[PDB]
Amino acid sequence: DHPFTSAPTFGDFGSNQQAMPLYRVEPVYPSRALKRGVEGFVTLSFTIDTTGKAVDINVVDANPKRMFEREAMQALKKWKYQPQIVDGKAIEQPGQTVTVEFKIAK
Repeated sequence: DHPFTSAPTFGDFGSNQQAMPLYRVEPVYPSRALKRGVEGFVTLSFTIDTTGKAVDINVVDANPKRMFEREAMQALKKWKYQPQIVDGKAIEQPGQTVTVEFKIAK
């Protein structure tokens, strides 16, 4: 592919087993919290309906204070999941949780 002239910034990775959509492979990083300096985390417990619908958005734990929790919350919602059962990520899971550490840019 020959997209518009651009390049990546930093490196990212996700070892933890969480439910990731097909439009947002990762949570939307904030602007202020990014320049802050703290590296909290985002833990949201939601259920993926068999029809590929992410609902019951309920946070269990996150940053030490209003930082990346907002974006993480709104993200899980705005996110879009498709009902496609494939080796690794399937559907129908009333107990799906996504926990990822937020590291400030270098």
